[PDB]
Amino acid sequence: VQCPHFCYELDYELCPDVCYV
Repeated sequence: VQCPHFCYELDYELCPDVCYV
């Protein structure tokens, strides 16, 4: 995924939705 690691440590969607969905 084109999304950095910290997004998945702080699992809540502070990063854009593309990371998770």
